[PDB]
Amino acid sequence: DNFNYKNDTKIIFGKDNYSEIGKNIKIFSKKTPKILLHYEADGELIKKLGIYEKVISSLKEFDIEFIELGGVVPNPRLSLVYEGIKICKEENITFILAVGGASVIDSAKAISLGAVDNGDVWDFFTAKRIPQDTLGIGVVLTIPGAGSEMSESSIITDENKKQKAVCDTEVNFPKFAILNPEVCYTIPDRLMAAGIVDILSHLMERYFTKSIDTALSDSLIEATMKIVIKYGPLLMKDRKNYNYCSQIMWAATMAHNGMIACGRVADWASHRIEHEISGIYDLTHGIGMAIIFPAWMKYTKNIRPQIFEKFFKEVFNTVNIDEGINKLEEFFKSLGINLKLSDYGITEEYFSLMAEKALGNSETLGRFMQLNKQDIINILNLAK
Amino acid sequence: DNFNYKNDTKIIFGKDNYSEIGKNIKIFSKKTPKILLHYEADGELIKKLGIYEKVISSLKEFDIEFIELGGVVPNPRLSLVYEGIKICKEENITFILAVGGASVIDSAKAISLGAVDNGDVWDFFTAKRIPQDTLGIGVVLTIPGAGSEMSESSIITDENKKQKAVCDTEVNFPKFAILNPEVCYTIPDRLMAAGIVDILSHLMERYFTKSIDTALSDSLIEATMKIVIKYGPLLMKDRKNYNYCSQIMWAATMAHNGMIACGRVADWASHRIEHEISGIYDLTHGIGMAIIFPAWMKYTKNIRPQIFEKFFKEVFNTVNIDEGINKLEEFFKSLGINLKLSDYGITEEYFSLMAEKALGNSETLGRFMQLNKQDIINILNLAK
Ligand SMILES: NC(=O)c1ccc[n+]([C@@H]2O[C@H](COP(=O)([O-])OP(=O)(O)OC[C@H]3O[C@@H](n4cnc5c(N)ncnc54)[C@H](O)[C@@H]3O)[C@@H](O)[C@H]2O)c1
Ligand SMILES: NC(=O)c1ccc[n+]([C@@H]2O[C@H](COP(=O)([O-])OP(=O)(O)OC[C@H]3O[C@@H](n4cnc5c(N)ncnc54)[C@H](O)[C@@H]3O)[C@@H](O)[C@H]2O)c1
Ligand SMILES: [Cl-]
Ligand SMILES: [Cl-]
Ligand SMILES: [Co+2]
Ligand SMILES: [Co+2]
Repeated sequence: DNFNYKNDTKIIFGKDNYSEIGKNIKIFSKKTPKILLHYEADGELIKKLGIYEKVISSLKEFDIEFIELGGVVPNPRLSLVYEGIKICKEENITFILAVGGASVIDSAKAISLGAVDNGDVWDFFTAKRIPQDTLGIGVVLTIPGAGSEMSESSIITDENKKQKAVCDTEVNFPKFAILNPEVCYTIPDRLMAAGIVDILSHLMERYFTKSIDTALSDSLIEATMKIVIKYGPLLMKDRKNYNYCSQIMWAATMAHNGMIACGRVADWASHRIEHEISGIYDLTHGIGMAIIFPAWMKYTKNIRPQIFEKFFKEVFNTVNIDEGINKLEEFFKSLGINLKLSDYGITEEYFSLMAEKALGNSETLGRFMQLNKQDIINILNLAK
Repeated sequence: DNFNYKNDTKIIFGKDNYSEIGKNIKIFSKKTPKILLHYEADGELIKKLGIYEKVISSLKEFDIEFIELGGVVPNPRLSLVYEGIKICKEENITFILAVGGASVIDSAKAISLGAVDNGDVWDFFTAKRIPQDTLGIGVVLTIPGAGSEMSESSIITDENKKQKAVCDTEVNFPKFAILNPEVCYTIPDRLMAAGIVDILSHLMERYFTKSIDTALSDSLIEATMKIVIKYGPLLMKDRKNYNYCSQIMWAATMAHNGMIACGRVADWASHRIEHEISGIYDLTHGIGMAIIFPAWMKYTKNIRPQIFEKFFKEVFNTVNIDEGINKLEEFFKSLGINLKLSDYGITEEYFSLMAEKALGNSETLGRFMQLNKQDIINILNLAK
C-alpha cells in the first residue's frame, strides 16, 4: 500500500485574530485586492453572531474593496454560481471570502473556478474539462462540518436539470482557512452532537479496514477518536469552553487529514445506508451515523475481529467487543442522542426500499464486508 | 495559544514507483522539462544503491533532458551553489532533482532560489532580501533525517568567510518528495539507531512544554513516539523489513509535521547541550541525544511532574518517573547505544567550556526550565 499526499490550504487556528482575514487576503490576492464576500441568505445568522462585523472591520483595516453576494442555501445552486462568475469578471474581483459553512464554501470554489475560465464552469462538474486554475478563496468557517475548507471538492446542484455533481481538483483547495473554535459556542445542541458523531464516524470509516501494515496510522486515528470520545461529552455540557471546542475542532480538521489515514482503504457502507434513511425521513446525518455505525459493527464483527479487538482496546480500554460496542452506544447517548430508529418514529416500512436504493445497480456494497440487500436489512433491523 | 500551518510539499510514499520521478517532474516544470540532477560527491553511493539507475530510467521514460551536478559534501558550500545557479540560467534548467539527503536538498533549494533571482542568492541567507520565487525542486530522499525534504529551510556555509547561515521561506518547500522506506535497508546500524533517536527527540523537544490545553496534540505526539519506541528496536534487528521501515519513516515525516505539534512551545536545551559535545568530540547527533535527553529530564522532572507522569504513562505504561526514565534508557540501549559519555572516552574536561559555549551571550538557556551554566554542568554530570 503506497499513497500520495498534498494539501496547500493554509490554516489559521485560534481566536482574537480577526486581522488575519485582511492580512491573508493581502497575502493571496492579485496586486490591489477587491474581494467578494460570500454568505448564506442575507448574512442573517453570520451577522447575528458578529462575524460580519469583525470581517468588515478587518477589510476596512486593510483598505480592501469588496462587494457582497448572498443567498446560497444548503444545496448551493448553479443559478447563483453563474451570477457570481458574472460579478467576478465585471467587477474584476481578485479573491473570494467564504464566510459560512460548506454550502457557501462550495459555492465560493465554483465561483473561483468560473471567474478565471473562458467557458462554462459546469463543464468542470460534469466531467468535460479539467480546470487548471482558480481565482482563489479564503474561508472563515462557522461550523466544523465536513472539511470543505480544506478539501478539493465542490458540490453543486443544477436545479434546471435536477442533476447534482461534484468537481475534485487540486485548484479547489482554499488558499487559507480561518478556524476559530469560538464559532462552536452558538451551535445548537443536536447539531453540535451530530457534528461530533460525524468526526468520529469519518475516523471509523477509515479505521475499519482490511488493509495491513498500518500501525502508526492506526495510532494516530485512535488518538483523534479517543479525544472525540473524551472531550465531545464535556463540550456538550460546557458549550462555551474554549479548550473543549479547540480539541474538538482540531479533531475534525485532523480527521480530514490523509496524513493520519495513509492510503488505507475506507468503507462507506454506513454512510450509504444512512444516506437512504435520511433520504426518506427528516434525520440529521450525524444522528443516523450514531444509530447505524453500531449496528454495522455488530454485523461485521466477524471479518477481522483482531482490528475490532484493537479498536475497543485503544479507544474504550476493553478487549471484549460486546462491552466495547456498548461503551460506544453509551457514549452516543452521552451526547443526548437516542440510539434506535423506532425512537424517531422510523419504522421498518421502507427498510426494503432503502436497501434497494443503497445498492443501486450493484449486487453488494461495502469493502470491509460485502453487504447484500438482505445484509443491509439485517443491519437496519439491528438499528430499529 | 493560536497557530498557523501551511505545507505544500507533495509526498509520494512507497516503493516500486520509480516512474513518479518523471511523472512529478512533468507535473511541476515549465513547459518542456530539462532538469538538474543534484547529488553528493560523484553519485558514488547513490549509484552503488541503484537509485541513479532507477532515476535515469524514469527520466528517459518521460523524455526529460538533464544535466548532472555533483560534489555537495555534508556542509553544502556556496562555492557549488553559485556554480549551480550559473548552470540553471545558462542551460535553462526548469527544475532540480535532489537525489540524496539534507546536504544535497539544501544545496538544491539554494540553487532553485538563485536560478530565478537577478542578484546574489546569499542576500537571502544573510537577511538582506526575502526571496519571492524559486525555480522548483523535487527530492528523492535517501535517509529519513531532519525533514529538509519537507521544510522551508536551507543551510549553507560560506567557506570564504567561514560564516554559515540559513534561509526560511515558504518558497523553499520542495514541490514533491519521493519517500521509499527501502532506502533505509542499506543504512549502517549506528546511523539507523541515531536517526531513530532523532525522531523521538524531535517529538520530545516539542512534547515537554509549559503550554496548556494541548490534549489532542499530546495524543498525536504520544502516538508517534510510542511507534518509534515499538518499531525502532524491531527495525534494528530486521533491517530489511519494509513494514518496520515504513512505520519509522512515516514517523520521522509526521514528527516534522506541525499538525501534531500545534504552536505548543518547543525546548532546545538538549539540542544545544548536545551541539557543544558534538562540536568538540566526534559524536553522531542521535547518539548524544540519547545520552543527554535522559539526563535533562532527570534534571527537569520537577517543573511540571504532571506532564512527565503523562509522558511515561502514555508511552511506557508507567506513572513512576524514575522507572519510566529507566525504560527509556533501556530502550536506547535496545538500539545498541551506550548511555554514558565516559563510554565514548568523553571526560569532564570540557564540561565547563561546553556549558559556556551553549549559553553564548546569555544567562540561561531552555524554556521548560531556564538552565544556567552550572545547571548545564550538572546535566553533563548526570550523563557522564
Ligand atoms: N469537501 C466537500 O466539498 C464536502 C464534503 C462533505 C460534505 N460536504 C457538504 O457539506 C454540507 C454540510 O455543511 P456543514 O455541516 O458545514 O454546515 P452548513 O453551514 O451547511 O449548515 C449548518 C447548519 O447550522 C447552522 N450553523 C452553521 N454554523 C453555525 C454556528 N456557528 N452557529 C450556529 N449555527 C450555525 C446553519 O445555519 C445551518 O442550519 C453539505 O452540503 C454536504 O454535502 C462537502
Ligand atoms: N530543514 C532543514 O534544512 C534541516 C533541518 C535540520 C537539519 N538539517 C541538516 O541535515 C543534515 C543531515 O542530513 P541527513 O541526516 O539527512 O543525512 P545526509 O544524507 O546528509 O548524510 C547521511 C550519511 O549517511 C549516508 N547515507 C544517506 N542515505 C543513505 C542510505 N540510504 N544508505 C546508506 N547510507 C546512506 C551518507 O553517505 C552520509 O554518510 C545536516 O546538514 C543538518 O544541518 C537541515
Ligand atoms: Cl458529514
Ligand atoms: Cl537532527
Ligand atoms: Co461519513
Ligand atoms: Co533535536
